[PDB]
Amino acid sequence: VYAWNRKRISNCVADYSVLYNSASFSTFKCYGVSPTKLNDLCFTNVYAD
Amino acid sequence: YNYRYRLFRKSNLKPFERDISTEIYQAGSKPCNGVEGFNCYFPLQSYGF
Repeated sequence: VYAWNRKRISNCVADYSVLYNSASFSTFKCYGVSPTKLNDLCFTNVYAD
Repeated sequence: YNYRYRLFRKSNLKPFERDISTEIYQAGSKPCNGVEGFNCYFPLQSYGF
């Protein structure tokens, strides 16, 4: 987690509304808005790892 | 660290409106009834001054 690579997720629909409601991990936190607000947004890609 | 501000509200406040309410805010995921949990949190903070 200190040294890994990351890559874009893109051209497919961001399920952030279900990702806000779902307890799919022990914790989550965000730099921008809450995930329910992210469910209304878009980007060229989200860089992820 | 005493300087307070608000992160969450059910609607934005009106011109020169004000609100003393503390509460635990609930993001529609559970009626958490005044105690914190997943998708429900205390809406005031104070700055990292």
